[PDB]
Amino acid sequence: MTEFASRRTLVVRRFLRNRAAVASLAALLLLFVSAYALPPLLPYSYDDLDFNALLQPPGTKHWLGTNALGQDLLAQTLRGMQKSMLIGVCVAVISTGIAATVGAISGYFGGWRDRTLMWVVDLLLVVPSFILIAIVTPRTKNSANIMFLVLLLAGFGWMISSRMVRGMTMSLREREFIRAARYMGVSSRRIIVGHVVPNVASILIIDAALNVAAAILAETGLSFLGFGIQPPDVSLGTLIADGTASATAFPWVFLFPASILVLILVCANLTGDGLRDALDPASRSLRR
Amino acid sequence: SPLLEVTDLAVTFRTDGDPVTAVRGISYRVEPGEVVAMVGESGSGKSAAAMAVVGLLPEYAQVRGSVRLQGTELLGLADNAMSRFRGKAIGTVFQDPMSALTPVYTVGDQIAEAIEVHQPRVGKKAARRRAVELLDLVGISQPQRRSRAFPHELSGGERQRVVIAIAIANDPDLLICDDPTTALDVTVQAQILDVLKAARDVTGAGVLIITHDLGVVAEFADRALVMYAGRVVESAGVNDLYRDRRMPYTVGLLGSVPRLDAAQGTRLVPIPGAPPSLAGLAPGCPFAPRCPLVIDECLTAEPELLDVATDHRAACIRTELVTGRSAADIYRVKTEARPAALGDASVVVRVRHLVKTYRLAKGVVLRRAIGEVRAVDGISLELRQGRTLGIVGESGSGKSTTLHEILELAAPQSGSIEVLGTDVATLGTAERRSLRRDIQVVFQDPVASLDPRLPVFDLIAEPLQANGFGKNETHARVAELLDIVGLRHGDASRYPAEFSGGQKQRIGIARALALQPKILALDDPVSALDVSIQAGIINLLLDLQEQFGLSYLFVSHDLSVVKHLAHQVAVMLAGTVVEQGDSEEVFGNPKHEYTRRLLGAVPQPDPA
Amino acid sequence: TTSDINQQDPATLQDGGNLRLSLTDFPPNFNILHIDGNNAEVAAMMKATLPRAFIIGPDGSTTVDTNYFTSIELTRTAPQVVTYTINPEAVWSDGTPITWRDIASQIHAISGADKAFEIASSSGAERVASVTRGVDDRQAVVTFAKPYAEWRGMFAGNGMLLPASMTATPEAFNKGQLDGPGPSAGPFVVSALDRTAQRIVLTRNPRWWGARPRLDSITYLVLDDAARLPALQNNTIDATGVGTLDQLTIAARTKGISIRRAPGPSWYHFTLNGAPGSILADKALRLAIAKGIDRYTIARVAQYGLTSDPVPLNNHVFVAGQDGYQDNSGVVAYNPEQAKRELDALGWRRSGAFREKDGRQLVIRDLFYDAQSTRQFAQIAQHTLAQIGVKLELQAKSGSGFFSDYVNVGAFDIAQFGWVGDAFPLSSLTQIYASDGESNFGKIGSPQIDAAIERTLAELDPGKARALANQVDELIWAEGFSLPLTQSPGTVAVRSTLANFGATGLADLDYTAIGFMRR
Amino acid sequence: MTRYLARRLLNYLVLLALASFLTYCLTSLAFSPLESLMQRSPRPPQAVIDAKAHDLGLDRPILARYANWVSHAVRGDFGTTITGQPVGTELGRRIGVSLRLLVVGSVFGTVAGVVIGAWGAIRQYRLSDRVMTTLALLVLSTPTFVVANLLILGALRVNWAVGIQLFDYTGETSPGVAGGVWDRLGDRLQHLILPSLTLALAAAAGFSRYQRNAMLDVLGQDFIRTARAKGLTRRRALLKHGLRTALIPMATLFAYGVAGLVTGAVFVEKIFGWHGMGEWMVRGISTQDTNIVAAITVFSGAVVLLAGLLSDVIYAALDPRVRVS
Ligand SMILES: Nc1ncnc2c1ncn2[C@@H]1O[C@H](COP(=O)(O)OP(=O)(O)OP(=O)(O)O)[C@@H](O)[C@H]1O
Ligand SMILES: Nc1ncnc2c1ncn2[C@@H]1O[C@H](COP(=O)(O)OP(=O)(O)OP(=O)(O)O)[C@@H](O)[C@H]1O
Ligand code: SF4
Ligand SMILES: [Mg+2]
Ligand SMILES: [Mg+2]
Repeated sequence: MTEFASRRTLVVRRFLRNRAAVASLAALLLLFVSAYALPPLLPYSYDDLDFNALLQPPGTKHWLGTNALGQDLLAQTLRGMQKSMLIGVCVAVISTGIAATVGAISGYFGGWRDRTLMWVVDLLLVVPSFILIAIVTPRTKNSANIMFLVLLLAGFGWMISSRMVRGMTMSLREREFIRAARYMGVSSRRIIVGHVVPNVASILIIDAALNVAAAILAETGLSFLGFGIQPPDVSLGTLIADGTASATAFPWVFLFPASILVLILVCANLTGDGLRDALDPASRSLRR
Repeated sequence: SPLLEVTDLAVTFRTDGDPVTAVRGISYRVEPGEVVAMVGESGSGKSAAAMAVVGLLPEYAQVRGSVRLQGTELLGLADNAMSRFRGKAIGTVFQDPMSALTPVYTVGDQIAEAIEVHQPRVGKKAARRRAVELLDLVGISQPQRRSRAFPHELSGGERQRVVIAIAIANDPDLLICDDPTTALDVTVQAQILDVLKAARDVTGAGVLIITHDLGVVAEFADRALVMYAGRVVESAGVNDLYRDRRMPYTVGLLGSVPRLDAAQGTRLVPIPGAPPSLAGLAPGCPFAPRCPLVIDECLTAEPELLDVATDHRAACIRTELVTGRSAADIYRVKTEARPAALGDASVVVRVRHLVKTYRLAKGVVLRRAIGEVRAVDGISLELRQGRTLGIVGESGSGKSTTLHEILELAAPQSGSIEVLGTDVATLGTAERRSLRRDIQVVFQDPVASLDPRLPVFDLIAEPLQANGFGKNETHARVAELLDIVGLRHGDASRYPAEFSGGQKQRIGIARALALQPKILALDDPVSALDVSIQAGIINLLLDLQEQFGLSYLFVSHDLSVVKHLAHQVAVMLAGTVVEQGDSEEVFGNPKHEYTRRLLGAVPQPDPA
Repeated sequence: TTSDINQQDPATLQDGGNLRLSLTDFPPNFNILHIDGNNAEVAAMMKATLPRAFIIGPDGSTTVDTNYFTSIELTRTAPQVVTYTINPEAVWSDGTPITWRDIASQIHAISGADKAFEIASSSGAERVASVTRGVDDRQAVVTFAKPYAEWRGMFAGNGMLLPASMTATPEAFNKGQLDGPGPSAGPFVVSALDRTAQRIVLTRNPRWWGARPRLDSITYLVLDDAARLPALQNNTIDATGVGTLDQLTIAARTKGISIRRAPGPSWYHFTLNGAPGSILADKALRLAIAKGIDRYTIARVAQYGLTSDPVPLNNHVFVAGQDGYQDNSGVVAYNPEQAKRELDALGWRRSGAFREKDGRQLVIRDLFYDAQSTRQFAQIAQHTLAQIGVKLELQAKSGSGFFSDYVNVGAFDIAQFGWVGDAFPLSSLTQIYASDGESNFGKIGSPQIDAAIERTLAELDPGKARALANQVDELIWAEGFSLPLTQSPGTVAVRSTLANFGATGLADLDYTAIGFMRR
Repeated sequence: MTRYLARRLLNYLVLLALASFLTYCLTSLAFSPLESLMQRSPRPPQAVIDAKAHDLGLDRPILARYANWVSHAVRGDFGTTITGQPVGTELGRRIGVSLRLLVVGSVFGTVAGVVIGAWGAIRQYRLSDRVMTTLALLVLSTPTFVVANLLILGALRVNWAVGIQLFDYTGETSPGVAGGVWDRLGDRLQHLILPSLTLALAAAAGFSRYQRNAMLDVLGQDFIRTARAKGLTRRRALLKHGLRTALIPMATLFAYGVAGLVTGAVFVEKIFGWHGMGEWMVRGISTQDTNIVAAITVFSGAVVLLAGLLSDVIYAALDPRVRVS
């Protein structure tokens, strides 16, 4: 050889020379660390009730104000981050992975594989997962719920994306380079993960980025109807759910947890843009 | 006022890495009743100068020069201003005909849209009617039936003729056509050049044509421009250049054409060396590294175009020596056919009574049938081992269909296919995959067979990493395949979308010559390569068959290349093998009154 | 006074107008004596259209409704015969006179002697011996099998009088008015049910013999709780209930509407599980855990901006505005040093964090549903009990299955839900605080309690019955049955133009006097 | 393709007939219909609640209950709620209401979203895109209660500044709307302004990101260059050819935006006082009704399955290279 570089080496080099997406990956993963390093640092712990200071605007002892019960809002939202960010990232990853594999397999192969996979997908769309999520979610307050939640949100969140990917793959599998790869002996999974997924990857990324926020807001939609995570344990979704009522009268209670969600989605979108530009060779920004 | 005038044009694409100075300061002009041809080596900047003149270069092109159409300096006009000329005064034919057509509109719709842009009072009924008329004038068979054919449902030559029709839809005042005849056989390109001549005589419309073959130039063009390493390198009349060339490069290039008066073997002589890097470009004449006449003065500074005769210009500080001498004299290099030839006659492919048929339908959702295309009508083919079979014939006559019926190793529609002893139907799935280890292909459209999201290294290495090669062999083979075809190391990190077009075709050849298969299927493998570079590919293919005993299925519209490397040929018209046999009883006398016409219509490269 | 309605003389108001209110669900059944028909708001709407025997004052005191009955009296009281007489002007919507047969048919329908009727409550008709005809058809004499102290509440409060045609056979009761009520006899009549828009319109009764109402119609809009305040904010409805300080703030700072409040009858409580086997099967433990919970801080925090001087409820029978109310929670006063003293002198030693009897830790389970609105009391009680050494972990149930899965089967240690006070409160205690009552979900009781409960509702003296009710209340405070926390404040946000309408408390509105202020 | 229809109609009939078996059995297990009777201060005597249990089945084997249900569910008898009200007529009412609420907002939302995303792809990192991108993410990361409540705040300010009530948002028609045949349409369109704005903001925000990412792939291709060489302006070439090519992944998103949202607009119909198909699902769950839920899954399946036929049809129309169906 002399200096031959694979495709993923080039992709990594191209991704880390877009500084917006580099910065909004360090930020995304440093406020995950700060959601655990900080709670054992700040004055007031969560679930510490100050009956002297009920519903106070942000100040000196309470940097982000208090709650109706007097709980320090900053500690509360940190603990909410701990649970809600983990669930958001996990749901995004699992939903995108399942949608990608199901859509790619069914779209690329056709025949009985397409028919049975879309049979299962259409079965999962018809049956109302809303009851399965409205009744199962208020069962037990532990990691069990975070787990059962992702299993249900992730298991009943990928069907639409799978249809989208299948549609794109039916057109992609009629290309000329797919035929060439088949003519050269490339196995049907090297074809998929090396030619189909990268050429369909510009939409998988937006799926992951959007599913982060969608998963975090699914557990607030639950709390609006009376379901969802129960009082004793706190998550960012429940904090927003308890804030939207007083979003006007007492803005801080709603604003600070919600601004955290806005920041999370903004970073998860800038990083997605960086990767999308990395995988596309005709990107205009990387033309120095 | 001249119909076109370019001065000091220069294009330097600024991609991620060293900028590539494609064009460095050229200048020419075209007059209304005159055709100017731009010949040159592959990658020398011709199709970047073309897009610079027209104005459709990418956002990172960084053009800097002066181009004026009819007094109007169009290098800087807004897109609105440069969309009143781009269809009515400047008609353009692009190099790649496949990617140039939107894949979701019927070809009749595309031609009709081109018509109705610049005369919006025509309508839709009349616009589609006249677009059909254009399809017939160009020469596509079943115009009415084929007008609603999405571009992926056309041959490689019909798909190019559609682009030609789009260009000549509005009778423009300037035709910038880039190799407008690489996918058309002799007897159809005859009439395509005829309609271009009609646009020259019935109208004005000086033509700037960029071709890689020289017979077309010898009879169509009026002046010639030889372009090498960005510079216009030799300029003269077409008749005077061919007999009084005075630039070492044009001496090596004009004397390396296929001869058509040769036999099997006959290693034609290419120019010895490698193409310039076009990035570093040490001071002096860029052809100095390959020049038999290079001296130490030739390296100090780059020579400019100096007058040597009447309307004759050569960029060469010593040409008085080149005067009169021949290529065999200027280039003392001699090529002789003395290889370790292997002779055998065991069948490797045997096609019997193959049939393939396509359905024709109209509509958006219902898709009701309107006819059929009998792409193949019962051919009988037979290829020995160590020999080549040359498939020639009319464009749109099933040549590309048979090549891809054998290659998809499966039971055909209504025939029998036997590759390397097997019956293709008798195969399972694991025996088939093991079988396609010695059989490969070069697709007719080389850019579409390479995906855009993989660098060049991963494209070439992809075959020989699905068949068990480590990354010390995968790398030593790619490093040696890159220089066999004439590419450069450091192009292995570039994506296929940023190559010339003859470079994209050499990538697909390199990808096919990995794994040294026993049968190599070539679908016009040297069509967009220039005369000198394609000579080294043929010399490579010929010498790689004498030893290792490879057998090629070679289909192409150049009946001179085929003369060199075809033991047996099979003329194929309308989907049937009109004539076949060894390429002496069919090239010598043809006993059928279409192959005689095709053999008698070849363009002779001597202008007189 | 406990009532705040912006009283005005009716004659100084407008002679028209359209009061527009809101419900939370379209009434499935229109019969108030049916299980699917009884409800707080459905009965509240029907009170404008149906007869009622007594008018309950601001503190629950009752006086005879002259518009329907000329005189209701306790005649002979040896078997407690009660005599109702109707004035010769009351007629139904169809035009037939109101006679004794309506009373007889209704109280036979709810007597429970025929199981086909799906009655919501018996209301003391179970004790009625027979109903006969008095001097004429407008007089009914109701004879009781055994004395019933709470007899004025048979056709009063939440109970009305329904026509004899709609309570005469099981079919008419259960499905007679599934899709619109039967005849009415009151100041208004319902004459528009828009089941697709879910709006009910009540107009003036053409044959109403009493005072002529100032309004012209009343319109009910089925609105979700999220739409209730935005609809009031721009002239769509002109009365809501602002339960939370949030809605209170948004409504208070809105021009044109004025918030008026009066203590409502509904309240909250902790219910202890004294079933044999739960930690709290011993009386002393219950009386020591309850002496370590601060109900005053619970009240003051959970009613932060809704009221000034937020206090807890201290009575199991009556409510703050009702008469006969008194503070009976003197045995279970807050002071926490005595809880520590008693738990030490009872066995549960302080092992570092929480008290442990023998390896077993003093750990209590709290079950509440409706997590958002009642997390407030679960979390304050836990915080104030941790300082004694009692764990009290919170188990927030969904509320879909709360009673059926946990409360009725006894799978709890402390359960918190709500009761509702009534102007006639004695009937509910023989079902809640009796040993065999069907609502004694925690199985705490004594024969003393039963012997006193079935002695209060046997005294035909209106005041002596209240004294005996307080005896029963003092007894149920003395065994840690439950801990009433807070009774809801009746903060309603009404348009400032409204008059004679607002937050009434336990008292009832009259509908011929509510109207809009002139000009 | 008549043969294809003969295949798919059975392939969907079995699917529907089995999905509305799973739901009936699951809800028969999970639901406890009689709890609402217990969460009542005057708890009905035990006798009349055991009687109610026996009245609506609830003591028969679940398979027998489903057999009875489907016995006359095929002839339009979709049953009866826990309170005697019929289910079929209410089904009709609710689907009508949700149609009238959703069509305008959703169709304009997706049209606007396609335009905004395509515009943001052409100006990839310019100020116009940066602004539009933050706006889309802001909308997607807030609950719709908040977006709609902000709309209500603004509308109230406009009403209180002009002095006339020109924004009436709650309900579906003016309570007590008087005469007119036109003044009826004026009232309906007056009440549709804010619900449509909420739905359109959500739809445009969601669709623009997908459109942007789909268009960036076809931005730099060659057929756009040849379209421009015909004589088309860069703007017109990009739209007419690039956007036409880029729409293929969005066929699915839309065809499922015809469905799925019928029951997912619950929060838009909460604030504005509309009643259909989002209220009814929440009511079915909260009241523990299996007939309501079954009658809803039947219709929602009948829509989400005929949005899987339209989807394949639109896919091979939008792209002729998919020789699938
Ligand atoms: N978009 C691009 N980005 C970067 N480099 C490019 C691009 N297009 C062309 N080049 C480079 O410019 C040089 C000349 O390109 P061009 O296509 O003008 O050559 P050409 O003479 O037309 O070749 P051919 O005759 O094979 O078509 C080549 O080195 C090529 O790799
Ligand atoms: N998918 C298709 N549907 C309908 N007709 C087709 C399809 N593919 C090819 N054809 C037609 O079949 C005929 C055979 O074309 P083929 O692809 O064999 O090219 P060819 O004969 O090699 O032409 P050229 O030499 O110009 O490449 C042509 O007329 C073409 O229009
Ligand atoms: S200038 Fe010198 S190096 Fe260049 S072609 Fe002429 S002789 Fe050769
Ligand atoms: Mg070129
Ligand atoms: Mg071909």
